[PDB]
Amino acid sequence: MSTENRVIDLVVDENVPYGLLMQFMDVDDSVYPSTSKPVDLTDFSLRGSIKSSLEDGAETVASFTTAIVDAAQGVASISLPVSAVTTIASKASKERDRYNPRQRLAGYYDVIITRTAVGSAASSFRIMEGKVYISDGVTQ
Amino acid sequence: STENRVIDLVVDENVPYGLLMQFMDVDDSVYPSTSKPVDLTDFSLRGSIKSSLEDGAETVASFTTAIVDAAQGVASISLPVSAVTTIASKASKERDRYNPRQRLAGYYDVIITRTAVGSAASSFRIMEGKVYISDGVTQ
Amino acid sequence: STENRVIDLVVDENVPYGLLMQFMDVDDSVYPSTSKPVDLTDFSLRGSIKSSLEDGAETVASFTTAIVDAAQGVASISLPVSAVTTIASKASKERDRYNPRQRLAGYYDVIITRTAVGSAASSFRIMEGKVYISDGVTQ
Amino acid sequence: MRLPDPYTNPEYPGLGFESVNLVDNDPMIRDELPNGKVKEVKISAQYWGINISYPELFPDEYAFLDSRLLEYKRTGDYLDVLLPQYEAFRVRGDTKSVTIPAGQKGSQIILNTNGTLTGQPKAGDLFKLSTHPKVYKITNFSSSGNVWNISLYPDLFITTTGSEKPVFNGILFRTKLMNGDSFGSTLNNNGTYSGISLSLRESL
Amino acid sequence: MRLPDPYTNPEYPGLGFESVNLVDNDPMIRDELPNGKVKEVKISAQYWGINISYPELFPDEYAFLDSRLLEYKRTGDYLDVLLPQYEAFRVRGDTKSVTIPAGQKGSQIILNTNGTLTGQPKAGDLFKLSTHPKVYKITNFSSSGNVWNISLYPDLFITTTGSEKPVFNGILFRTKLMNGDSFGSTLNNNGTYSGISLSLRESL
Amino acid sequence: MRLPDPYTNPEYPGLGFESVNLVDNDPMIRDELPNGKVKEVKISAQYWGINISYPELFPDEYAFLDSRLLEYKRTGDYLDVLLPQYEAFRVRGDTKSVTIPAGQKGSQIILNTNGTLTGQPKAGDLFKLSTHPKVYKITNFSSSGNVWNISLYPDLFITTTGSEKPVFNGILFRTKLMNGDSFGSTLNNNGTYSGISLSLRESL
Amino acid sequence: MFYSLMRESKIVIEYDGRGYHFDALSNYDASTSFQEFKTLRRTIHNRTNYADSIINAQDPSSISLAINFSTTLIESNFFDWMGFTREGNSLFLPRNTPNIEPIMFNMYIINHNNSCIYFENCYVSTVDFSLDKSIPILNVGIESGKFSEVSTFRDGYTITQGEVLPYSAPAVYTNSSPLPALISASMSFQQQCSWREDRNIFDINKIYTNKRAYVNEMNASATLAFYYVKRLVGDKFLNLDPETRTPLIIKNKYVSITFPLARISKRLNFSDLYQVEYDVIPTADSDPVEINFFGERK
Amino acid sequence: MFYSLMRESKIVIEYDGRGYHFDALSNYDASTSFQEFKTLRRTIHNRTNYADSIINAQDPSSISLAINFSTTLIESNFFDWMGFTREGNSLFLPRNTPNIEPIMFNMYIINHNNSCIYFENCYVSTVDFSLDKSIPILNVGIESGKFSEVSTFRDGYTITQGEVLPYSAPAVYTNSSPLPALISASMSFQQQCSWREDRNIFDINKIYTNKRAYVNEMNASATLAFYYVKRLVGDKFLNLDPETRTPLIIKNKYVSITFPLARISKRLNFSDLYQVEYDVIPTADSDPVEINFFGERK
Repeated sequence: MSTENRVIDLVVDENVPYGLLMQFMDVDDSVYPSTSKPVDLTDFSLRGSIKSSLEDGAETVASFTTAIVDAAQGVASISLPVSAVTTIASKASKERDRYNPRQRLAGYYDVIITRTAVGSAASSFRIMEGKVYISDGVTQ
Repeated sequence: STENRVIDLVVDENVPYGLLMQFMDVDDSVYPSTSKPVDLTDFSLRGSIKSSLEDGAETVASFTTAIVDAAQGVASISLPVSAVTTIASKASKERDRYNPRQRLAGYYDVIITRTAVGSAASSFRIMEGKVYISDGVTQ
Repeated sequence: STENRVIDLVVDENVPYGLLMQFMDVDDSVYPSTSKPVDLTDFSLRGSIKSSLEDGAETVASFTTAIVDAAQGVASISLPVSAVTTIASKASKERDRYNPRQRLAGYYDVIITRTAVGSAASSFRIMEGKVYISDGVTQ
Repeated sequence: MRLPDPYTNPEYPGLGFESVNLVDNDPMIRDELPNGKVKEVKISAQYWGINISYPELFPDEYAFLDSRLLEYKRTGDYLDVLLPQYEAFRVRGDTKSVTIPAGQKGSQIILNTNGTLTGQPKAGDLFKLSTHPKVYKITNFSSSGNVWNISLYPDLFITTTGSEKPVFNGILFRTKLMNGDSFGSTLNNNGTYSGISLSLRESL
Repeated sequence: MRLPDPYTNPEYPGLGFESVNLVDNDPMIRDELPNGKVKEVKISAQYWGINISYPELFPDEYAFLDSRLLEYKRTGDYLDVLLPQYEAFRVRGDTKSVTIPAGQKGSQIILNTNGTLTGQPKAGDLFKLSTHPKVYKITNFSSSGNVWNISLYPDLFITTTGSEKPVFNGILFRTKLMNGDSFGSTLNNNGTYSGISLSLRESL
Repeated sequence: MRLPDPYTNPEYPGLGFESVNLVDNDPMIRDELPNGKVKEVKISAQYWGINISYPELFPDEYAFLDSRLLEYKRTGDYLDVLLPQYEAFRVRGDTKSVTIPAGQKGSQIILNTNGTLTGQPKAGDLFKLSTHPKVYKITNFSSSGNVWNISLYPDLFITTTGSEKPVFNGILFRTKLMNGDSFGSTLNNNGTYSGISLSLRESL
Repeated sequence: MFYSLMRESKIVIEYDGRGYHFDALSNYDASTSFQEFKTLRRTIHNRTNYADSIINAQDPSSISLAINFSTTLIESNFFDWMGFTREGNSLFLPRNTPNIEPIMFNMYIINHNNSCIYFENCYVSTVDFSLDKSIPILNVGIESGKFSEVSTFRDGYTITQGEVLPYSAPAVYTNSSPLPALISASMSFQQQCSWREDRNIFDINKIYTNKRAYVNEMNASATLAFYYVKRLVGDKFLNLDPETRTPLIIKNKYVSITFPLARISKRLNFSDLYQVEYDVIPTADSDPVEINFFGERK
Repeated sequence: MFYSLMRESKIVIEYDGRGYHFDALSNYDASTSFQEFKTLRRTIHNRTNYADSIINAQDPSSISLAINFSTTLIESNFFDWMGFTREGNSLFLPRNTPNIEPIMFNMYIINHNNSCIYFENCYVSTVDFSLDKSIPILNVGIESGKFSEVSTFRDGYTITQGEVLPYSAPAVYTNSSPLPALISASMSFQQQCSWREDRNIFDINKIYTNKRAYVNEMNASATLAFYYVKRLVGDKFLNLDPETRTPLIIKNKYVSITFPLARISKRLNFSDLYQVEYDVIPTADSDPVEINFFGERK
């Protein structure tokens, strides 16, 4: 669980604006089971990006247009428009997944949350990572 | 030291690193969960990272240590973003076929020490292992 | 039970070493074994670290015995950081199989002794094994 | 006195209930009318009954246990027990600054925490007044800010005098043994006392 | 008050009825003459007896069930029991425009449905009046136009006043929990409660 | 007279106690008032009941055991029974220089050891006076210097005359064999005797 | 049409909303079945020949996986899911079982053409591996409550097992004194749960699937096989007497199972070359059993 | 160090203070083990995971020897020790079991470097050999109560088995009329004793070893396999009817087991060539069963 915990995969659907809804919540388990409270997300900015490969020279195929829908309650949203989805689909590998032919590899992604504030606690964390896949479509 | 307690640190690229310890001695013979946070007053931990596990190795980075809470037992081992960038520059490029995000940077240790008047050197090693860099794309 | 005198010591490079022996006398006549500690009177411990068992082997270092809290039986064996450096200097360049940080530095054994407590020199070996240096990174 | 258990004596893990039976004993004048209606009148006091079963006890653990039980039989006092399934510490805080207004009888009770307690006692948990040794059982809970309205299965044996303090943790049943007259322990060739069990019964 | 079942509370699947036992209790004085003729005499009423069995119960399921049972024993209410096998919906419509002629004290209900009800009740189903809690079983049913001729096993416990309304669906047994004088449940060392049984009796 | 055990007679290993049963027999008159208060009354004495079970016995083992039992029944003596689990030697020394103040008729022995005894007795051990055959169990022990405060389960069956001497080790139960009215043992076709049980009672 | 080949499959375990695709899988075995209630109502009126069988429950599935050790140590999550407490890369056997119910997770067995079998309410009930002169492999055994066929699924693109760890000879120690003439060290860990069948009359005319279970016990065990070797006449260290408490460790270059205090029973076989067999279990008051997972360079 | 090879061993049986070294031993098998009392005290307070196991008894050992026939006939002592009465070189099955307890003896399994395993309180519980078209060999089965490791031992330098007897074809007779078409004559003799466990509370905290046993029964049995052969139509001598009493003898050039009166049950198998199988036991009032041991020249 060194890195296994903060990694999930996203599959953006072609010809559809992709929007992922996130809900931060401070869950307390060590002290006592079944205790969870939302994280006050004021001043907790988000930013993410997608690249084709992990090399030093990599192409920025897209970038999430993150937004904090609710300042309190720890609700945030990372989303990208239809043009970004089309760019990802065009700039994706032609090798199809065998177990799911509609999915093809697009690239890698990360999400960093920057809690810049007046208090000298301008920390940064990488809360997400993984691979980005494109699911082909025909309805156009 | 603790040869059986080796843990490999993972530092994210483009992100300042932070790791916090808790020195908290226990005695559960009287009753389970009898743990008292150790006073860390006049304790100063320090460490380093070197490329190879031998003499003459080139130092990669030194952790910016601190004592967050004295007498509460919460120490912190950390280093800023520029040091992480230096580690990423110095890290090897033998990427694994199935963990293409992690590269080996070097080996690390940190030593806690007592600098109390009326006492002597009490250096002791508490961490040991390797430093792995996780690649990043969002910069 | 039987005998377990053979235990291997892993000392850390660049860090002073100190071991704390809680001497004890367990007896299993009664089902809850008696926790009576031995009483440390007229007791001295001696231990040298010598590379290999062959005769004439050079003395790599020598343990420094400390006797504290004689009533409850505990005792301490230690050696300064300079002794640690002298040990690490003569250690072999081949590393242990299970840990790529340890290197065989020599052999050791500590010998308890009663000096005319009853007009008898009742000295017998306590423990034994191999001493392993663990290469550090901090210095 | 206190019945030994792994909480009081952790060095004896053999002590501790292998299975505990918490029975409800409310005598009632039940009458089955010829028209189909069942009429029952509660007159006799209710009392919790505790049936404790012990696992294989080694000779030293049984020596401690029967020493404590024989001290009970000798000095003649009551024997307190602490059921561990009801030891979920769901209410933090100190209850000295909690006032229970006087003149309250029946199942319902009203107590004012004055903004001191943290945690909500859910239904099914135990409850006990500071003065009287009776042990109740919360059946429903409803709070309006600081004031708490608790409904207890057995009606309050004594009317609150305005000084009784709530006890939401560490509740002990003031019980009496019911197996004392003929209490035998068998020793096996394996070296353990097998089938040790107690039939306790709350007194008053 | 409704007994918890996996209709209202499906989050506790252990609260389902592992096996129900609908007992027909109609005490009679039966005498057998030497001439081979057996003679019976009926005075007392007939009451439906329901016996519920339960599987091993987790702490939360037992907590909910015990809280409900203690609430029952506190308020002295009447447990309502729903049998799924008797919940086949045949008669549908409004039961307010149907009229029952008064003065019917036998073992047979004659009602004019006034064409407001669709379907027909089947023999062996459960039938109940809206003004009395006793539950009846339809032993025979003949329909001649809009007037229905429903035959019931228990003799009508009330004389119809003309305001009663037949109830065919959603019928509950207004039971009272027997064996509550000594009610308990043993908690095993694995955390599950075992040995829980509800002997209920229809206290109309 | 001593009951044959594999201490005195190890050549007959079948004479060992396969399972002992130390029964606490203290008859009391227990009455439960309707107000929930259980009340007890004690008049009769407490007697330790010992039940011995045996495995299959070879002809020589049974011959020895039967000869001893018939010698008992002939001379009308008292069988002495030794329990190995109660033979832990804690208190060692001379019990003749220790003094017990007279007039002690309660359930507690205060004795001045006069520094002649090493070690301390443990709770739950077996204790006995030198002038009476009744066997006591130590329920509590507090030592303040040389004077010991030993607490015993059975109330002192004698009033100390000042000449009694405490006995901690080598304690035997002066039992009398019950169920001797119909005492037998079946001999199987394979030559071994089976079905031998000794129900002994402490006849002080 | 589409046939389903075992070699063309992918097993993904769904826990906490993340897919753990367990690559480096040597072999897996699974089966699905249903429970029936078949009664024959032969009467004096009609001595019938046709039974009254209705399918009313899903028999719990027993899935067994054989997984090679890997450099990313995803396989230690099986110890993590089975109940062991975690500190760093070492797994402790807790003194007491933490919770009444086990840790439940879902599992997918993916195949080509959107074909899948969805096992739900699974728990890890057995994990055992033999440290021997062949490549170590841990056979895990999980039990499911409900199986289903689904079109879309969860596929662990990122969370996957790395390269298999190179072979390294096992060695068992007492403190630091090696035990000579090792043959095969087999370790076994279990979470002996039990299904709580709550099939009731409200499930009549419906298919019932087991959902909840409770832990009867957890344990750690090891069977050690040696050659009967003695160094002295009347030796004290190596003999057949039982050892009530002795510190033992079955060590490898990549894994080390530690018994702080062990109860050893010995068994001698007069075979072609005499072999002694140990039966190692932790004692009553022993400290938690350790299981370290070293990826590379310890 | 010193390994222990089965081929480099010597089995000496100690009876009456004399060592009977049983050479001409084809193969032997033995095992030693201990009995444990392992209970898990899971309580509502602490649902523990660590058992309470104590070793308190030695499981009785089951040693099996396969011994070739020899010219000095030391192997007949196994019949002698198992309970048969002796007259000359012939062993009788007594009408009644002589004593309640069997004949106890100790056994050593010697090996190089003063290594030994000492089985004590042994008794011969089974002896069976098959007279067939292969070299006859009698597999004896003894049960021990206590096993131990000793430094010095007893070695039978003089009392030893001679050269193995040459093969000779078996033949079964009725009086003096041969029975045709023999396949395999298997003889079985047993002393079905039982251990009398007397583990009591005085043995707590000690290892218990079985010491005394009693004889449930002795018996002599033989299973004869023939080919279904008939010489006449409706033959009377050779058929499938049971024979309540008939004198039988399974004879060889070096051994002859005699049943003065036998109870024969027949069983026909419709195999490739029809085979009948006998089940020969002595009758109720039959004279003692004979077992003659001819070394050479009868």
